[PDB]
Amino acid sequence: DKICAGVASGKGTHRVETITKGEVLVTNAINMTHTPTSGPFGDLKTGNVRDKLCPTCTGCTDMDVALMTPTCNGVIPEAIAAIQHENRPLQSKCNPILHDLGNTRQLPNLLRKYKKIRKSSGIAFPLASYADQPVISNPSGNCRDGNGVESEFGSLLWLTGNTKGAITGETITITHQCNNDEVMVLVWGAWADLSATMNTIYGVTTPQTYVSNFPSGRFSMSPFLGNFPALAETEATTATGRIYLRMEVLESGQRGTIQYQRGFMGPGKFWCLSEPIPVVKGAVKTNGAVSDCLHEVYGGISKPTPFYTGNRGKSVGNCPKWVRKPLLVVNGTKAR
Amino acid sequence: DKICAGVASGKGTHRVETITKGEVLVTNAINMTHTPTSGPFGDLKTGNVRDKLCPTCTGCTDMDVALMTPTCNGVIPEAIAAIQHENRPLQSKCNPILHDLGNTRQLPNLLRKYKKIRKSSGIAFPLASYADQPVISNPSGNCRDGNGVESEFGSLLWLTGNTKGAITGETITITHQCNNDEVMVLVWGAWADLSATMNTIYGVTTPQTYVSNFPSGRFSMSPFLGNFPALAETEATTATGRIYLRMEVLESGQRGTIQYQRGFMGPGKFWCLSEPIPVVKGAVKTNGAVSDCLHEVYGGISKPTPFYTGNRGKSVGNCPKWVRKPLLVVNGTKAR
Amino acid sequence: DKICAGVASGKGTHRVETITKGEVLVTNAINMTHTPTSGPFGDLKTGNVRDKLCPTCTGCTDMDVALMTPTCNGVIPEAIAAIQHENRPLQSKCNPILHDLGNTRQLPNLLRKYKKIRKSSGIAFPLASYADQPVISNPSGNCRDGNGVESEFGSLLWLTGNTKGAITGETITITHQCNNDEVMVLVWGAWADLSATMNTIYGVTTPQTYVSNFPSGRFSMSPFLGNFPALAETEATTATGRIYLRMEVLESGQRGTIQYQRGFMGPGKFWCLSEPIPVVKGAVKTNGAVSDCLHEVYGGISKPTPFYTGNRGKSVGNCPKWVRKPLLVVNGTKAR
Amino acid sequence: DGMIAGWHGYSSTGDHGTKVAADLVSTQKAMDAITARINNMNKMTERAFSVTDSTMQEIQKEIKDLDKKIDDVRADETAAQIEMIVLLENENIINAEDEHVHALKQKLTKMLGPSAQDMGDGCFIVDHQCKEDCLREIVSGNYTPSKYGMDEFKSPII
Amino acid sequence: DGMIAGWHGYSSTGDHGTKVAADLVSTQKAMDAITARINNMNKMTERAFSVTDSTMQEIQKEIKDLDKKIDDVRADETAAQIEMIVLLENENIINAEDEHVHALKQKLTKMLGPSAQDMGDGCFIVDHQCKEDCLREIVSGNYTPSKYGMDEFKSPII
Amino acid sequence: DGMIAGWHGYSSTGDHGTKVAADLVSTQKAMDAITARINNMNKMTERAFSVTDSTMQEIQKEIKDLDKKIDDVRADETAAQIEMIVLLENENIINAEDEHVHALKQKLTKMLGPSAQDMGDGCFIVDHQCKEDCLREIVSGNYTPSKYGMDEFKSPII
Ligand SMILES: *[C@@H]1O[C@H](CO)[C@@H](O[C@@H]2O[C@H](CO)[C@@H](O)[C@H](O)[C@H]2NC(C)=O)[C@H](O)[C@H]1NC(C)=O
Ligand SMILES: *[C@@H]1O[C@H](CO)[C@@H](O[C@@H]2O[C@H](CO)[C@@H](O)[C@H](O)[C@H]2NC(C)=O)[C@H](O)[C@H]1NC(C)=O
Ligand SMILES: *[C@@H]1O[C@H](CO)[C@@H](O[C@@H]2O[C@H](CO)[C@@H](O)[C@H](O)[C@H]2NC(C)=O)[C@H](O)[C@H]1NC(C)=O
Ligand SMILES: *[C@@H]1O[C@H](CO)[C@@H](O[C@@H]2O[C@H](CO)[C@@H](O)[C@H](O)[C@H]2NC(C)=O)[C@H](O)[C@H]1NC(C)=O
Ligand SMILES: *[C@@H]1O[C@H](CO)[C@@H](O[C@@H]2O[C@H](CO)[C@@H](O)[C@H](O)[C@H]2NC(C)=O)[C@H](O)[C@H]1NC(C)=O
Ligand SMILES: *[C@@H]1O[C@H](CO)[C@@H](O[C@@H]2O[C@H](CO)[C@@H](O)[C@H](O)[C@H]2NC(C)=O)[C@H](O)[C@H]1NC(C)=O
Repeated sequence: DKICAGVASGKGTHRVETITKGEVLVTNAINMTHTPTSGPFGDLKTGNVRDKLCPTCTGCTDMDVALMTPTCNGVIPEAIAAIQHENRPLQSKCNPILHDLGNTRQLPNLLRKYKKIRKSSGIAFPLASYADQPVISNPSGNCRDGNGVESEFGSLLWLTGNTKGAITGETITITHQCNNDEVMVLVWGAWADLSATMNTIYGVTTPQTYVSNFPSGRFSMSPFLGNFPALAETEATTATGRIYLRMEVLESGQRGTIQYQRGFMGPGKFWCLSEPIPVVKGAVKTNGAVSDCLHEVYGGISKPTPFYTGNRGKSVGNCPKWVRKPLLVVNGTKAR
Repeated sequence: DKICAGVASGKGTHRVETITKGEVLVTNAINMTHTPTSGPFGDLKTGNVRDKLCPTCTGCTDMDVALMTPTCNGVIPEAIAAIQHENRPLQSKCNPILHDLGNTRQLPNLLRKYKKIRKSSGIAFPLASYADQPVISNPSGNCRDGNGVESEFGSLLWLTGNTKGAITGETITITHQCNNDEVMVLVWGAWADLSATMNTIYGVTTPQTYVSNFPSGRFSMSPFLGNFPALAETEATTATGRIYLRMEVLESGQRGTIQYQRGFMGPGKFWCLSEPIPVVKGAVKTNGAVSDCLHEVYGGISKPTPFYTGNRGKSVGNCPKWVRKPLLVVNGTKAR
Repeated sequence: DKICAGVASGKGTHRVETITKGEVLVTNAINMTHTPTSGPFGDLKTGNVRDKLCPTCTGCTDMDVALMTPTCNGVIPEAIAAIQHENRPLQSKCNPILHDLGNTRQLPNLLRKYKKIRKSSGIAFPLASYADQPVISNPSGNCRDGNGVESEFGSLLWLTGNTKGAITGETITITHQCNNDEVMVLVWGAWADLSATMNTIYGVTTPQTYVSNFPSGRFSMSPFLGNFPALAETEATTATGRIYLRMEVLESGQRGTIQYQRGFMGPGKFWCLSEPIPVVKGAVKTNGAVSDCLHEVYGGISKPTPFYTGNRGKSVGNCPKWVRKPLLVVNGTKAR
Repeated sequence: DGMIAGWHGYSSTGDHGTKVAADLVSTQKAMDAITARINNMNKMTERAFSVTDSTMQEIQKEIKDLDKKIDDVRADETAAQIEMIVLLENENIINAEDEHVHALKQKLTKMLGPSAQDMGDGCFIVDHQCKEDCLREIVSGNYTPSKYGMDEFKSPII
Repeated sequence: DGMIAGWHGYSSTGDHGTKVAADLVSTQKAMDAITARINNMNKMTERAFSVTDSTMQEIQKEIKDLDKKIDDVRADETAAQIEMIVLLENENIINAEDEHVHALKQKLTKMLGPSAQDMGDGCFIVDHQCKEDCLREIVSGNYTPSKYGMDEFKSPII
Repeated sequence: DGMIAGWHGYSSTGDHGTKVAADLVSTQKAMDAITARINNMNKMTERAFSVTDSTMQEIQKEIKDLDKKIDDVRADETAAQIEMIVLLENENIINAEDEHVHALKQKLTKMLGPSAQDMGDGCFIVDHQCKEDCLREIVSGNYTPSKYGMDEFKSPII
């Protein structure tokens, strides 16, 4: 008889592209690509996605948490990823701050990009070290804390001393005060008010000059006195003045200098930020949603195959990689 | 008899490097690399290379088109690539602008990097919304339009109001006003003149303060009054004053703030720029030249092989890739 | 008899990971990874590692060499790599400079990143071209040169003219003055002093405005007069005033503008920097140490294998590449 | 040849028509090799090892553009590498079919004895009827030529 | 062996000296495989898929330097990958020579019948004269041992 | 089979027990191929060709972070590529073992003459005693069947 060894035929079902054989007809193939289906945003199975900076402190926004508002001083959970749900985070508590006239509008979008966000006890530059010796931090009156008691921003000190009148200017140096693997985030600024009010509080009627020099470069402002933008993003119904803020970032071994005239509001406390985490833009989380991957175009998605054919975007977690075309893998014999 | 199967010998002509066989002598090989030969700059077969921003509007430079000069308001063709033929594009029409005292010298080199350059009808910030209510845009007298009639920059409004004298300062907010996939490009500035002339026009004799805050950061200027650089880049023979400009760029969802005292010249119109395109440095196009690829070192080049061995640089189109050494591919049997 | 061809067995000693065979037990294998052992910093066998900018000029720091101090004008050797041993290089000679109130603190860390550091003879902007015609460069008195003779910074000219009193401001344009492949590094600044002293020297009592516009962007300062930081980083025991400096960098074809009022200290000389070299952070070199590679975590290291399994960091020279896991390569038959 | 159950197998064509049996060990081996190849393609989606500080949005456009460029270059190079690896793995999987048939040929070469005629196509001629039982013994590796009256290999003792 | 026309072929060496004929189908197969391999190297010059906003020149030096660094890293990694694919493809092309000769050997193994002596080098000894006509029949696949008085394989019918 | 000295070799098992000899030429070939494969892995650490201006430290954090990101992406992609080349080279080295044994089989196929029985496993039966001297002649390529009273291949002359 005739005894043969070989492989069996069958009908072709898939065509596979090869290096030298062209499109080979095969009896079966595995589809390595899928088209993602949009889902809700949620967690990633492997850990917490930050979403809101302080989810257990109601009545506050992320801008209010980042500014250490008297009533927004809660607990910030650790997260493995975060979602940027606000492109212009807004303030709702305390004295009005002109966040669109500086670089502090994105502060909540800086804190969220790290796994551990820690409030560091202690003033970045102590009150006892200021040139006009008996410096005090004044309560605002538009920052009530819990019981209706006038308070102040945890991160920002409205400073006054023993004298009034124009000065040459004072210089302070702020050094890094976090651990070796932490980045320090400072907030400082200036009080702007009507010239009558600036004279009453500080003894000056003209704009004052503020300068800073940090690794990010030199910053200088001379806030105009009066004709302020309409009051917004505050618990105050009447403010008269406005706060101008500057956000500063220092890493280990770094220093910065702040030259300031009258009206200066100093750092009161600072954030220490540890391990960086991935951040995507998107909607807030759906309560109870869990997925393998957060994509910017698709919300939570699954990874049924290692690759996908759809819209490209950033992604965090156990995500498929983008390819341009469907990819098939031989899982059978070559077709007859 | 003896019947053999095999391959035939021949004389070796090439040696090919292999992973484990060393340099194997073969009877033929394909040279996968070539040395490019410099050619003229031209189009890329697949579409228009922008070169000049407005090739059908004679007598104007790219800076005059970008500033929407009264006589330079032509049609901008779409392009798939562009050539940066000017490192410091110059102005030749209208009132003198101190382009080297700001970031507006490269404006023509920003517009050209996008496929579609569109003039957006409408003032970026309407005249009716300025604080000194009856604001008008004055003709320059050094911007004649066609018939000798005094005119103004399409992108820049020389604004005056109902009063004269020093002011505290005014604040305006400019929002994105293009489509979701377009980037908006603004031009704004300040008029500087002799203190006698600044007093005559605006009621002020000292430098005025201008501030802006856009995603690009904070900008501040206090133009000096008098002792101007020698008159250049203008159709004016006598100007007395000078214009200080700032270029601002906004993407979808972004805002910027402009704080301004007297002498402010406001946005009058803006550019909307759509799909980005590759840009290379090089000479203007040769009339009638067509190539497969525009290289920075070599002008238009062909792609006779997929790889080249020559000077590295940027390239646009159906270009060969740079390799370090000649690469040969076996196209024959092993030599005897 | 039975004559067989094959391979011989032996005991397995290593297991190698494969694409489809799993972990195959083999009789021998080559370990492609090693754990680096920290060594001293030193040279790289192939050439000089710069370390100190001017190793043959004792008594000077790298900041004094970079500032062209009268007694620090030595020879800078060429190097193939450099080590950043100072994160805040300090000055020890000449008039005090407020290096932490500008961008000049890192000047020595810019010069070292190029293979050839050349002092360019000639003033970047000649004295004869200044608006107040008979401009002279004054000796400091706190910059003694060799014999105790009063001198000046080679790179910085303390300029005075024929008049005193407030001025509108002057404008100068500085063009690139190095070769086509060299980058030019300029130093310019302003003298700040007590208002009585600023009046005595320049005829002014208030802060003066300084502006520059280079490819890096716009810079503006208005130095405060008096209340200076404690005297440091100087050979002076009493200085009264302070120097504010700005570092400017130009490449071929580039220009910059410096607008300046009274108190301006002008460019006196400049650096031309040629071929870039790799730079790592680390300790100064050990005298006589030579290694194949300088790593940021490990000092000089050897390359016994092409790959290493340890802490990742930058490296310069004939370095192994970082991998995540031990890698074995088959160097024997498959185990029985 | 095969798919009684399984891609790989043996057949006997003669006076009794064509009978088929399959070798489920070589078939499983081929499926395991294919699975392992897919399992080595699933690692190209896990090439992010380091986590650096991210660049935030709503900053200077040139910085945003460099961050986007880095992500776009990485994504395009990854997609191109994935496409080339898929093409290479499909070529290797197809070539394995011939490697597996060669192994089956050598199994028959030894089991059928010195008198079987090797036709070069992986088919052998034996002077006996081979009806199902013979294919089961071939698949199981228990075929012995002497059971059917066929010559065996000469022993090494002489 | 070959190049009467074509890289691959057959020869007959005996009482009549050496005669040669070539197989242009296997040769064409080899040429097509080489062309396809080159055609898979031509795709690494088209790996730019996304177009991002470009960074303009005449800007801050550090930004210009990062854009330049991205382009230089991409270009160096691409050149290294191209050099390695050329070395790997040359190795695979050379190995194909032995795969093609093996296929020709098996073609002769079947066509020449059970009485041909397989010398292990792809050469067979047959007890007949093979002068040109026999090589044409071998190349065309029409060789029949009985035409020359040689034994064919035993039929499967018994 | 082998390691009298050397990975690759021949053996003779019969009335005299098992004798072994080794082929140091095929063994050296395998060792050289392994060395060359390693020598093509040592080039993946030398892919930096261009030197650009470096980005200095103590600058704007976003710029420093982009420079760090570029270095971290390059390092992660390089490590992943190194791991895949090691896995692929180990697979190719193991497969070469079978390619080398096949070559040894064909050498025996030719040297032992037409009367040797090919058992399919790379073992041949010869009707003579093969005790050490025969293995030396096989390794050296000087084995001649007529020395032992075995048939040689038929000449091409007829
Ligand atoms: C393999 O998967 C891909 C991706 O899911 C399939 O391609 C998509 O098919 C749907 C129809 O079901 C189309 O609407 C999509 O536009 C396709 N995507 C692309 C990128 O073409 C593909 O058809 C699948 N192939 C097989 C054989 O299952
Ligand atoms: C393959 O092509 C390369 C590139 O064109 C050749 O190398 C160049 O040869 C010219 C001489 O004709 C030299 O002037 C160039 O300097 C060479 N370039 C390099 C990078 O070495 C190479 O000689 C060609 N080889 C063959 C066999 O055709
Ligand atoms: C191959 O080399 C690696 C790297 O040196 C070895 O792995 C290290 O082994 C030491 C113990 O000698 C451990 O302390 C290290 O932590 C190991 N490193 C890692 C990344 O695991 C590995 O053991 C060597 N293997 C062989 C077979 O020699
Ligand atoms: C290739 O196809 C085979 C089917 O012929 C797959 O094997 C089957 O897998 C399912 C699980 O999804 C089992 O329930 C069946 O019993 C399997 N069949 C056999 C005959 O084993 C195989 O998994 C496919 N390959 C891959 C990589 O998925
Ligand atoms: C390898 O060399 C062969 C020649 O032996 C090339 O084939 C020739 O190609 C030209 C076109 O350039 C045709 O006109 C000839 O008729 C072809 N010859 C044969 C015998 O077909 C082949 O193209 C080369 N390979 C590559 C990839 O270029
Ligand atoms: C694989 O192992 C062999 C040993 O079996 C290595 O060969 C030896 O190399 C040393 C040098 O280190 C020589 O002194 C010996 O004489 C060599 N032995 C033989 C039999 O040649 C071989 O070098 C190893 N492979 C690699 C790539 O190093």
